[PDB]
Amino acid sequence: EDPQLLVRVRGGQLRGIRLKAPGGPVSAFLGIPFAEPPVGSRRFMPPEPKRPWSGVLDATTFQNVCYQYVDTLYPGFEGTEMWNPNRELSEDCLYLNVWTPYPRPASPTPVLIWIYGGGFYSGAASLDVYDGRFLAQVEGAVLVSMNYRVGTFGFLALPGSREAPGNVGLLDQRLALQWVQENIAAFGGDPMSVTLFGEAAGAASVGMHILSLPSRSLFHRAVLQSGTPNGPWATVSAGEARRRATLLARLVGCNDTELIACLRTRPAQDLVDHEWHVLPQESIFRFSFVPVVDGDFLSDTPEALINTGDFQDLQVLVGVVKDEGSYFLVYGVPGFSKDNESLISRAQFLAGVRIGVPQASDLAAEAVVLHYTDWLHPEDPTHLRDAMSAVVGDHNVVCPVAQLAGRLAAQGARVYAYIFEHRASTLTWPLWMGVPHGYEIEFIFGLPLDPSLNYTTEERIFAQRLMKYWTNFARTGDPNDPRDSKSPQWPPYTTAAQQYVSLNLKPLEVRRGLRAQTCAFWNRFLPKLLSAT
Amino acid sequence: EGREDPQLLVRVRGGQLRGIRLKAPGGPVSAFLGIPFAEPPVGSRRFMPPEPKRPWSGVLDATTFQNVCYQYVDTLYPGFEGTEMWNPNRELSEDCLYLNVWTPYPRPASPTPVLIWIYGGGFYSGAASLDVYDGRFLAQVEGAVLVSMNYRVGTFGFLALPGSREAPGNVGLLDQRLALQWVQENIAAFGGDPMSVTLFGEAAGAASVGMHILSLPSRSLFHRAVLQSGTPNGPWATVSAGEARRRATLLARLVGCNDTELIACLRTRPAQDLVDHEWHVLPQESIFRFSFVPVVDGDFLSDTPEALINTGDFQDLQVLVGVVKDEGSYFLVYGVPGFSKDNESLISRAQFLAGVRIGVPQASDLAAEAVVLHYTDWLHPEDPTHLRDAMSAVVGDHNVVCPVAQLAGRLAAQGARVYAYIFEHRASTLTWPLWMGVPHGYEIEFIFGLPLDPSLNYTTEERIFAQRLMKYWTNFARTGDPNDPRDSKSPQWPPYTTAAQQYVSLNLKPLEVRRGLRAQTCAFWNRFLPKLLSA
Ligand SMILES: *[C@@H]1O[C@H](CO[C@@H]2O[C@@H](C)[C@@H](O)[C@@H](O)[C@@H]2O)[C@@H](O)[C@H](O)[C@H]1NC(C)=O
Ligand SMILES: *[C@@H]1O[C@H](CO)[C@@H](O)[C@H](O)[C@H]1NC(C)=O
Ligand SMILES: CC(=O)SCC[N+](C)(C)C
Ligand SMILES: CC(=O)SCC[N+](C)(C)C
Ligand SMILES: CC(=O)SCC[N+](C)(C)C
Ligand SMILES: CC(=O)SCC[N+](C)(C)C
Ligand SMILES: CC(=O)SCC[N+](C)(C)C
Repeated sequence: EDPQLLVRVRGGQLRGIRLKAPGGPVSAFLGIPFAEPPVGSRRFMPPEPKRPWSGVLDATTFQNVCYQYVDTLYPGFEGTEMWNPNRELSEDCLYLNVWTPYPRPASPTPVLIWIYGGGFYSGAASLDVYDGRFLAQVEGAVLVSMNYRVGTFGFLALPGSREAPGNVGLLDQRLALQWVQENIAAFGGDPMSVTLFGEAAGAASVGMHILSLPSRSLFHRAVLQSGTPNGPWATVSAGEARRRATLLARLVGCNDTELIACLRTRPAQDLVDHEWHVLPQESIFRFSFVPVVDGDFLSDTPEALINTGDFQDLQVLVGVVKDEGSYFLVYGVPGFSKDNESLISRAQFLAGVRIGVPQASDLAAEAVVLHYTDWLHPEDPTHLRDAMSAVVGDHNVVCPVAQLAGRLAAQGARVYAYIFEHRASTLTWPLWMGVPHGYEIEFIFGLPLDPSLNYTTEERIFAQRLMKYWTNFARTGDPNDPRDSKSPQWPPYTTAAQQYVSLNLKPLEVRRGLRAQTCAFWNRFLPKLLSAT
Repeated sequence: EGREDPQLLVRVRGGQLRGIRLKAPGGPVSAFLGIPFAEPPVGSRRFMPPEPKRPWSGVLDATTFQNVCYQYVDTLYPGFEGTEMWNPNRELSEDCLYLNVWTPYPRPASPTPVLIWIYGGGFYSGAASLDVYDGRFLAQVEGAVLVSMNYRVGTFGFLALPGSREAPGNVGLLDQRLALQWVQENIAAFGGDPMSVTLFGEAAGAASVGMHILSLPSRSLFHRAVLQSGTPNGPWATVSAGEARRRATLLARLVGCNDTELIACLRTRPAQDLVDHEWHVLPQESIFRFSFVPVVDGDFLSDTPEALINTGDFQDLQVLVGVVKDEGSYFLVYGVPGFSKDNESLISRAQFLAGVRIGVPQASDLAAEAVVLHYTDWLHPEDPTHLRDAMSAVVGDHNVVCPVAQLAGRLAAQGARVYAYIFEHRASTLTWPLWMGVPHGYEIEFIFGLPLDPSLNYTTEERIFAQRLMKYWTNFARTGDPNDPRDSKSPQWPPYTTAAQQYVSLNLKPLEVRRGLRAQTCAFWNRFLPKLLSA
């Protein structure tokens, strides 16, 4: 019995497992329950705290993945399968994972809490790219990650109902945050220094905790990688959530109480089978069951909340990858595939814009096409393919990020911004997709430090830099190395200078203006257009 | 005759003329100035098409410039060369339909290609007698026969009650056409070749050239065309029949006046009364807009210039078109609060938004916002230097650059041989402030070769630059190709096409080929704003 692997938390005793990182051992406590299983009558309901347990709970293995849609586009292909569930699916999935140094920290250590993405319809804390051991071992970090409910199970809402009030997957996340405040000190973690970080829907989730008062007492800093609470996909209105839940019920053969009661009888896969059938248009980067503007978790729209919020005591790190949109094009836009160059016609570009900007009117779509066409090369398939990616990336991630960065800065927050421009040497998606959505994560988590994974020496050195920025941010709210001189420093993002950095194999380079002209199109003009028309 | 210079006596259809020997720097040229080409359009003839001049008896003295057509005279900056150089330099009169001819001295012995100049001035002003339109350098140095005519401007040239007999519209264009007919019949008497006539003009003169391209009876009267900083299409060069009628009717009311009865009453008014009220009829507070301009009458213009350039067959056409670096800047001090020639005109964002309503006067609120958003530098949205320069760009692009881009594209797509330039040299002697850059009109003095006159104080490099330009323009006149058929060593000027969109920089440096005439921004003005308009 290794006493470093025995911890007493409020619910009882746990036994962890010693894992081997390249530089040495780490302690892992995996599959720790933070809620009562949300099964049976508890489906669609807020999470309840986990009851205490007898004896020593085995926390040596990852628990089940929350029940979800499994991707089938490219069976056996690593680029898609690396995101698919890697443990059995179950509604009984409300567990979290903690990595710490071995031996455990002698003094209170800054905590990083990871919230995974997956469109609010997928994801798991057990994926290889979210492996917290490198950060634990190399940077001495205490790293936590939780499973939260996704799809109908996490986000189906009949707003105003007792039995399906909405946003319960976010409440799962919050309960895990409360768990950390109550228990993380037992692992050597510092509850007075907690940094949330996440990517895509996970980043949107972090943003929602920034915008919801009860969460604000549970953390001190935030990192939003490639996602935001504002923007076209992260939230729905109460009316649209109700429509979707009501249509789904209809499709599976089902007064809110009666409707929700019948949905609770349905096998989990019956719900998932119809998950994608309730979206209002044919689209990409759109997800059926997402956080809802309920007037409770979210007191108003994220747009409203970011415009009027006071963010003076907040430090935030935000950014994007170079090719945010490319991934999504193979899931809906004719002409696109991983298995060829996806050189498209102008006709295919105009068709794709309707799918990539599915809420756009004819005129708005026309403006998108006119803005993104290179009028020197208006029919060039390479330009048109790359423009399609840009439209989807900018509409869904880059311009929402720019908007958030600007508002948070204007309203007193300390903001740092980046663009991530390095394509992993071992990437299995084609060259044309560039640096796609999701492919900074393996570097931030430090995977290239494992020589068995076949990254280059330069990628290992780059990962070590990134882990340092992130953990320095965790320690101080400033990603710069506190001892260590050398220009260039990473300056805060401001509305005046709009400074951000490129994260690639070259030294930090400071740039100004995050797609400034194009995001003015999306953030200023298109709103004026559809409010008038 | 008997004691006079025998090399200056010429007969035309209306009778005998006596010209004058002028000194150009390289030698003598012949000038026949103030030749009448129409009956004076006075009295009962006001607003009416021109009638051919009746023959005269004896020798007509053609040694001086004739009257300038009655027009508004700029008072913005009294005494200032930058404005006064465009003001009338002879007596204002409605008796003004005269033309000028310059030729080598002695006159050429074999038929010589002819260049015909049509001046600009917003269709409300201008004169063929201005110093910058002096044909002596082209005639002396390039051996050109150069012709320039006065044409009626303002109400006198362009007031229309469409469908009426007494004020049918477009009479200033008909004045131009009659001068072109005069050249066909008479220019051989001077050694000019009626089978090689090239029209060239700037601003409204360029617009006029374009309307001759688009009007059937003009097409037999010339062979090639040059449009400098102006087009027949675009927001200022034409009005609809209904708008012309509205303006004519309002003007009549303002001066105290059934179309016959209305026009009869307008014919009783002093010319100056019409001039004094002509600015009062524009529908908005605006710049780069003019009250009395060509009308889409279904006659001279059978359809809008837009329609005609979209459907026309221009296979037999060769055209040279282009713009200066700062088309808009001039106009800002005539209407946009915050702008002046006597300070740097650094403006606020508020003054930029206000300016956009004045510079894009027909724009709805949404379109104006589209413009502001496009032209704002979102890295420096409040910087007064960028805002000033953006105000200029808005007005230049909207009114000249994007209309030219549109014209060059349609013409090339529909069979024309098109050559395109941007002129980027600022005259060393320019009296307008530096912030205005290379303003509208300030290429002309170089095309006409004024720097060849040492008394004018241009630089040596400016002289060499002028000589190149005159070569380009005259080579184009001669052959439909501005390139020298000898000189393969000099860089070549490629035709503008829709595929490659090539055009050249005209400056002190050897020709540089560039691609795309404001391609992205002109997509906004020419493809997006029109689609917005439809709803
Ligand atoms: C630039 O000038 C604009 C026009 O005002 C005229 O010129 C200036 C220099 C004054 O002498 C004034 O009396 C004239 O009427 C002004 O609107 C503008 O404010 C001036 N720019 C600045 C701030 O110096
Ligand atoms: C040319 O320069 C001289 C000498 O300074 C000056 O007197 C004359 O007025 C200038 N000529 C012109 C055309 O301005
Ligand atoms: C199951 C997986 O994560 S695939 C491994 C891809 N990686 C080593 C480049 C992150
Ligand atoms: C709890 C564990 O260690 S699972 C195996 C994870 N690995 C594939 C990244 C090594
Ligand atoms: C494209 C998607 O929405 S899922 C892919 C996995 N990821 C989002 C977590 C990176
Ligand atoms: C009356 C005039 O033309 S003054 C301008 C003279 N300049 C064009 C040679 C500078
Ligand atoms: C409407 C005007 O711009 S008048 C200025 C003189 N110019 C046009 C002939 C150069």
